Amino acid sequence: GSRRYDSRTTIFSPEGRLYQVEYALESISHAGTAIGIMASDGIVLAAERKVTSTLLEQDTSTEKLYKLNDKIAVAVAGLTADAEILINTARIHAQNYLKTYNEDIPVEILVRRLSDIKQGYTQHGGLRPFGVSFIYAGYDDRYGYQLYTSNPSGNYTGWKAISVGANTSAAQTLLQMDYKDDMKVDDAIELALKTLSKTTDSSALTYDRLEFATIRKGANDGEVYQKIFKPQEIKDILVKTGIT
Amino acid sequence: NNYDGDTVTFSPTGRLFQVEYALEAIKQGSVTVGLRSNTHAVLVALKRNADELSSYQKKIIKCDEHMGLSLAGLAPDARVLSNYLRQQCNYSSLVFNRKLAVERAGHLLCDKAQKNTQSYGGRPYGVGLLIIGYDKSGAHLLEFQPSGNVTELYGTAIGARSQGAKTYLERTLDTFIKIDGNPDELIKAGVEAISQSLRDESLTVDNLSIAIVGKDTPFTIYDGEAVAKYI
Amino acid sequence: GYDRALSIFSPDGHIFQVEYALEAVKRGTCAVGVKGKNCVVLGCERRSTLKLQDTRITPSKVSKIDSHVVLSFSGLNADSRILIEKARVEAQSHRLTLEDPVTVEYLTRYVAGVQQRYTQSGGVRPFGVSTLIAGFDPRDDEPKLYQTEPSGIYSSWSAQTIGRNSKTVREFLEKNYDRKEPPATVEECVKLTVRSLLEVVQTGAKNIEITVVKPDSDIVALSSEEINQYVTQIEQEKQE
Amino acid sequence: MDIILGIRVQDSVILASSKAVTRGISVLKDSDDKTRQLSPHTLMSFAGEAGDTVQFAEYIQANIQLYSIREDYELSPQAVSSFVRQELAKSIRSRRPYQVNVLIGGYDKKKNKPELYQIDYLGTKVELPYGAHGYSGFYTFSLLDHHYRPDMTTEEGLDLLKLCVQELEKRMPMDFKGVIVKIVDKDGIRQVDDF
Amino acid sequence: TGYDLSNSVFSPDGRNFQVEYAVKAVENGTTSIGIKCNDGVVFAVEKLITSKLLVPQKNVKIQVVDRHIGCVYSGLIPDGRHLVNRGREEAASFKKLYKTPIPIPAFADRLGQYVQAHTLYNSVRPFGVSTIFGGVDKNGAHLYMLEPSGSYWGYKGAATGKGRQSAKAELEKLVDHHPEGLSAREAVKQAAKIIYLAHEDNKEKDFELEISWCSLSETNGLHKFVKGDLLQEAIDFAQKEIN
Amino acid sequence: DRGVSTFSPEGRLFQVEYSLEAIKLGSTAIGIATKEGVVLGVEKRATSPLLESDSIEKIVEIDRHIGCAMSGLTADARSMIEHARTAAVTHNLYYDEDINVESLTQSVCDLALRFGELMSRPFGVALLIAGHDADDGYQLFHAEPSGTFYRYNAKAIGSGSEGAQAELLNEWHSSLTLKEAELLVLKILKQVMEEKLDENNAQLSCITKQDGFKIYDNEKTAELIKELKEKEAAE
Amino acid sequence: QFNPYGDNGGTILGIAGEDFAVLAGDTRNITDYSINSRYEPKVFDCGDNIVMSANGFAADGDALVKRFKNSVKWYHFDHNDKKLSINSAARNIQHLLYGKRFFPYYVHTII
Amino acid sequence: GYDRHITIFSPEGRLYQVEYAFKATNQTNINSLAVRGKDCTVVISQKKVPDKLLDPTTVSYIFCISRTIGMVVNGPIPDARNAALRAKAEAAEFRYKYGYDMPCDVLAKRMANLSQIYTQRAYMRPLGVILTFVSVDEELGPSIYKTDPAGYYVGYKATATGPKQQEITTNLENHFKKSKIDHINEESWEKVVEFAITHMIDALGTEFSKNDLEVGVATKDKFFTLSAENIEERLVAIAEQ
Amino acid sequence: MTDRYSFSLTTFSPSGKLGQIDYALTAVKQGVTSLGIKATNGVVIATEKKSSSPLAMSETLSKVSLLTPDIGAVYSGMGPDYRVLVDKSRKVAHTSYKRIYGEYPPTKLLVSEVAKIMQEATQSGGVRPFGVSLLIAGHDEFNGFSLYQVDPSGSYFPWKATAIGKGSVAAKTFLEKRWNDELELEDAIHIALLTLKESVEGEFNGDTIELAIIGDENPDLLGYTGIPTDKGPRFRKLTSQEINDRLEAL
Ligand SMILES: [Cl-]
Repeated sequence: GSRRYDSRTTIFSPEGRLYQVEYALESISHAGTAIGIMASDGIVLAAERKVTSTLLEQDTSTEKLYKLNDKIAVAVAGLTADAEILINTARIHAQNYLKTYNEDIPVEILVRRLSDIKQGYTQHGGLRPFGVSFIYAGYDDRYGYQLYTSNPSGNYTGWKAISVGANTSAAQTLLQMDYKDDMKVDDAIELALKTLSKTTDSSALTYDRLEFATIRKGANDGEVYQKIFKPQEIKDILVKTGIT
Repeated sequence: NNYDGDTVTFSPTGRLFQVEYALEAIKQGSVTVGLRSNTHAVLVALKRNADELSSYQKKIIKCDEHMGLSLAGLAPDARVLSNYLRQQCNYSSLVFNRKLAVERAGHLLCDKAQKNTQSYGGRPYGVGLLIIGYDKSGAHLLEFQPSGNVTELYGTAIGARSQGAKTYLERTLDTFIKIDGNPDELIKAGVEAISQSLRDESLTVDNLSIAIVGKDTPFTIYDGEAVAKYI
Repeated sequence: GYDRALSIFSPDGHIFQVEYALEAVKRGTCAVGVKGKNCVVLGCERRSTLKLQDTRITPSKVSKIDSHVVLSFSGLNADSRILIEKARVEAQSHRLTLEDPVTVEYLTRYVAGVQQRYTQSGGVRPFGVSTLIAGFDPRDDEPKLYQTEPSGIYSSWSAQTIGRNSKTVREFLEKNYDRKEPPATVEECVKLTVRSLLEVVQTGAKNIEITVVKPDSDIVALSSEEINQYVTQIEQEKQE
Repeated sequence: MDIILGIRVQDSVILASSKAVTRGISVLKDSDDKTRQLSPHTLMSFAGEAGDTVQFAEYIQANIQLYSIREDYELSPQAVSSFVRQELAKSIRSRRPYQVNVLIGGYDKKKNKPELYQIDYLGTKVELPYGAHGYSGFYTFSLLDHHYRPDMTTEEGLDLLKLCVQELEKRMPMDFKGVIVKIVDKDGIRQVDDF
Repeated sequence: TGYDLSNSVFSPDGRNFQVEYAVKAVENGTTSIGIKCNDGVVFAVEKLITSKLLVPQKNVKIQVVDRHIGCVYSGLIPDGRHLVNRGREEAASFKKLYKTPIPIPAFADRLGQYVQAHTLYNSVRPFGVSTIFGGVDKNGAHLYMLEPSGSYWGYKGAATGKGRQSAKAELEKLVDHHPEGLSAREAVKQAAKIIYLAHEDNKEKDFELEISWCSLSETNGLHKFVKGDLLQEAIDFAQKEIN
Repeated sequence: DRGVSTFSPEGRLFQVEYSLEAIKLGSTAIGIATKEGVVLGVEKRATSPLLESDSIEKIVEIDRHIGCAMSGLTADARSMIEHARTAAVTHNLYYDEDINVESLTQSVCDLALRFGELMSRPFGVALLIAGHDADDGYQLFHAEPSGTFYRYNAKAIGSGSEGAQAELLNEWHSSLTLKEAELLVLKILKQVMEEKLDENNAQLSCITKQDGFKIYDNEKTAELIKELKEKEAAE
Repeated sequence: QFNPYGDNGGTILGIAGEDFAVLAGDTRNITDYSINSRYEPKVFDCGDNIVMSANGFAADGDALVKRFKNSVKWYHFDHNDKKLSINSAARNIQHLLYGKRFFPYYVHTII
Repeated sequence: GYDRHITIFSPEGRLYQVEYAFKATNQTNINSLAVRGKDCTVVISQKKVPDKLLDPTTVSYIFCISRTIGMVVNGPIPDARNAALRAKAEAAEFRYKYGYDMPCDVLAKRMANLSQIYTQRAYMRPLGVILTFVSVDEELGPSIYKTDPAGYYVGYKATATGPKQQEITTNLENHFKKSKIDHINEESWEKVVEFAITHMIDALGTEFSKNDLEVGVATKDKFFTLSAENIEERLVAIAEQ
Repeated sequence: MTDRYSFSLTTFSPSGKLGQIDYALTAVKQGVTSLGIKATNGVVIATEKKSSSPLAMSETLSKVSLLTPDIGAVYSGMGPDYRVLVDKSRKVAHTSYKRIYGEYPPTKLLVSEVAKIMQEATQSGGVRPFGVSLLIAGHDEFNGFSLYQVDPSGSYFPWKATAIGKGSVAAKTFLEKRWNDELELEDAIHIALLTLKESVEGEFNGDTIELAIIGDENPDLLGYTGIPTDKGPRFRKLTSQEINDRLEAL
């Protein structure tokens, strides 16, 4: 029968590792780097677009940074198509919670459920896992500003600063060096851009190969604002820190 | 070789190896004999134990008042198939007030076994059956093979060393077919038949199993001290 | 539906997928359970290749199943969430129908049954998780500590450890734990637990978690400084 | 079932619920507690169809307790009330709807404010300073419209509640065998034993 | 390679080797034939007498579908019974909806599509039988032969099994010597002769002859077995020709 | 790979044969049937001294008149016991009587071959089912993952089975008392066990018509162990 | 509207002695004011020394007897030809009847 | 190399099972041809009956799908009949659902879509057949549309299929280069059939008796096949010129 | 029987590649060249009509397809796969948008739905990925004109101009030299014809080239009058004659 052609995507190696999860992580390590940095007064999300062409429409484009609700965003590393499947599920899940309890969903609860979906694809169903790692940036009134990451295994962890995708080893060492707890958003913006600039596989970091976003309480009084940066705004912030 | 992974695969010479391997399980089973006259049909079965502390595996099963079988091979598979026969005999009685013809019983077993030889995931049944019965056309004896092949016979035997009894019955054909209106003599002929398949062991009181059905006799099984008469 | 029998017997009579799930447990961070005269203590290793962690929000290693029972584990973290969720749901379901919280034995028996089911169901792999389940039965002061594993077998332990280098810490506990006289107090029990982890861990800084469960739903997690005092005290007695 | 009342004052929510369980021409019990604690600072009283009431109450209780254990956190009274409303709003278009009316009294620890929600079996939710289900409201609402002030103490609320029970004991046709009174505030839930 | 390990897989030739392997199982089976005649069809088959213990006349191999169609087959006997069971279901549903008994060409395609369906997936095995069948309908007599692939055609005469080539040669002589047509009673006699002649390819065990027929005049358009005097007469005709 | 329900060329089911190897790795369980009762005994075999041995549960009640001992992958036995208990209680509900021991065993054995591509694999545990009914008296059955069950006068299963069975062949007779059977299980368990037999690493049980199925205390077994050692020294 | 029930009349009677028991019933079968049969037996030997009658709506009565007779047959098949005691028969018949609690057999039953 | 057993991509982006299904197309060793007139569409195919025991009237690869649509198949008969039954059912359902007769090109697209599914879904093999659909469509006029195991389909001025298809194709190309038009400029279908047989004779280089050919003709409101004597009448007309 | 293939046929290899997706992209590389260029007041999509036989009528085979009145699509790779995707794409524009909001979806969202369908063929049981890359051009009120590429993986990217298939590498370089942000629609059509001539070998005329635009509303192509707000489709397929007119002033 069809047994002959079954890859057995949800089995253990003799060493107790999940083949497909390991190979999905190997895939993600070639995707453009994405960095998240959590400050005391906000969060920065920075991501490098995968080798751009000059005829790509840059302003009407979205590849790395997606909005889940008004208080939560994600940076993506891996297959974009796989990520959008999961993003739409996450968007719906947030609305289900809001409909049920009349309160915006706590960040961890959303992260756990999305991570639980990934876990399922590694234990049952015989399907390939999602080749995606997320950086979650969000705010709620319990824990305030929060950064999380999840990967194809469905395992998630919380961070002060973290990178996913390419050159995470080098990126993490640089973040570990210059990060401190009393840091402000504008300092974190600078650290994020400086780290990408040193870890990039490109010749020089320019506005057209970046996506940028902040989550501040820099609205007017006790409320949170999501700012997905426009091309010209990335061009300005790159000049303001003296990278170009 | 490369064509015995499942029942759904033919070999290059047109063989079904899984069905043949199922047939092999019958050959390892303990010998059982079947024979009939015009008035009665008799099953004789050699029972097998695990050791001297164990019981002797029962070989004969009743299906209705007028029908029953003996088994050789995987016993759980015989339980599944006998249960199916019990239901089919029963359906015929409840719906049509009709005793199931021994021939139809054979056709039904054939078709049930066949379906397990043409689909992925399943396996063939690993047991052979000898069905005896008395219906509106007199006494009958059938031989079931898990390939699906069912055959009506005057007498036969299946299991290990069944060839000895099968040869004997082939010689005795003209004698035992005319043992009409005499149960004890038809059994004696069956007990002598199964004796041609014995090696180093002889028929004892908790070793021998005999069943009979006929004109004025419901399907009944004899074990223990009730078979001492025939040793 | 995906049907494949993934857990099957091999010629020598082993189920390799279950045995490989045990290897995932062996890779996981060390977890230890020690029960005293009036308490149970659950200790857990946390690897230190991860700096820049946020410990406020990162999932804790010991989870409350109900107000009176806790569950720690070794192995795949994602797998453990599924077992914890099911256990928490069964806890509330038991309270609803029996009008009494679960016993620790019952909660363990349920979790072990779930694990076993995933070893002979089509289309699923076994859980890469072994658990330590500790607590006190309703209106009872006798300490309870149970262990489960991927195969589905479970049993009660005076003290037990699971995870990487668990054979080293089990060795320690086997000569340092007296059945005739279990740690008489909370302090004694926490110390023996911290000592056993220090055989394997590295630094007694933000690498060790300790959770103490006492009778009648009395569960509290120790902070860094509180644990660090045990680490400091043990090292000074060692230099002798 | 029958009489359930609620009053929200300055610092607490007070729920009063009748003690009688009547079937046919017999009062089977006179000490029935028509309430369930959903969380440490949230209490729900209920009235309606026999069987349905307790079954629904305990089902909600199980779900909120499950949430508490999962998140190691207590849901706000507003959040709990919305969850309960949705369950009843689902129920009303089921094959057999829950015929249960509830009041939810809670103290929001994040806001430091008492909150009282009235929800009927259709899933009709309103936040109120005072509430009642069934025929009780036909006497108590007008009474409370007159005597209630928003800045009252817990003691003033209990006296205001005594005035309601007295009116019901005078003008209601059925003997409801008094009420069990419970207070919800910053320190949780407690029962008044002498009412 | 490995193209022959799974059903429904095309080889680089464009062949389904599993079906060709099922054909080998058919070639291993006993001989069965079909002769089309003036106003009907005749079917005959070789029954190998394995032992003295086989009850004569009591292991019937030819099968009736509805009341007007006969079916015989060579190869795996259980597979043939499965095909006839389906045929009976198909014929019953046709008569249910359309009232009239199923026409032979209509019935032929029902079996054809069903056998063809067992070459479409790797989760089923092809049929290990070639089936000769036919009968009488409103448009007269029809004879068909269906193979494991699902392929079928109409036939003047048909043969399959271990002695198919011997039987085919003998069938071709009848077609050449009788251009106007063969009578039903003659075709019964000829069927006996051809089975006896085809038995030379299976001559270790001696055999038992079984014949059936449908004829507009002789059997009133219904399927009947040939028994007693008409059978013995046909056996004697065959015995005289081999000597 | 290959189908789960595949036959070998010798006419045996691969998975069933492989599960029989798993049972050989299991701890020893012995049963002896007398006219005064049936005795069931097992080796506990704790993997570590810190493990509390009384939590090891390898002898189990099915009903008041039926008990059960296990050997092999013991986690697999839970659903078998659950089924057995439900079958026993259900029969009492439907027929207001005790269910025959043989009928119980047949019901458990019906689960066995319900695997394939139903559960994904056969059970990796063998069961000794002991009980009493009015028709056939005291009975002992050996239930395998093949779906087959034999009645036994005495039977051993597990790692020390073939050596223990040969010993049971010599010792068993049709006039054994219950006390004689108890000692005989202890004697044969002590022979095949790795560690030295005591009340903490071995467990006894019996089923009698009068008192039903009982698991013995560690105190009661300890005295039978002492009575056994004294009798072997006495000649 | 179609009414699935009817009334076939008749009456039955059971008495028990020290070492015997009788089950009697008239042989008349009716609908409305007409006689269907003067001799239609409704007391049956079900095997194992159990006699049974299900009186009321004859279609339901026959169906029940038919199902119980069949229950006796399968009791033998499943429990080594063991005799079905009268108390066990009674309990079995309860489950036959209650199984159709929401579409009842319209009969009084005596064994 | 299990990528050659089921319909998944090979490293070079190919589907071998689809390619091998194309080779099954020529297993019958029969050539077919289709042309268009002013008022009609003619399709012809070789008829080879090797066995003397066969009933020649039952040997056919041309099918009447509906009253207006005809279909000739190149490939084994089991798959051919499978395709024919489905096409008949599809055409019947279309008429019931949408109130008008299914056009030839729409049926072609539908059957091509079904074929495409077998190239993408693993459990279903492709049918080893090429289907040529013919009609006189009420909107588009004379129509020839052809389907293959890849799920490809297109309309044709004329077409040919089989082992010696290329010879017939170029023969037709060279005629339409000469005539400068999209069809056979002829009034009657009889002479369009004669054209079809004539150009098949020239391309294949063989002579045909009445039993070596099979002819289907589509006119307004009906498609029909010709008898042996209808073809014989047509063969005589060619010979006498 | 029944689909026993409930498992993924596309899986990760040790190196992290998804084999079947890579191999699908290889099939797209073999496919005939197609391109798209975005102007200030419109979008053009073009491709070569590779005829299988000169007896075949290449008008009956449409490579450029209308999806909505304001959205069109062209492809490179496997034709049959494209055909069924167009069927599914047309339907999903109705079921998941028009039947809900009473208007046609914006380009980016229809593209998003097609991408989803292609992603699922990469993960679901018993299927291979689609062997095509799509170029989708369209207009909507709030986003204006846009051009998208969709790959076998399900990924999509917005483009000012691009090419896919056989000679895409050279064609992209050609478009980089010629494209500016002030191009008028007629200038973009001119550049599209120039770029395509490089990759086409045989005949280069209106019968071998297929070309459509997304531009001004066409009231004459609406089929009815009387509703002021309905002004006609922005999608228009250029005729064989209209192409030849522009090939003289080339
Ligand atoms: Cl379609």
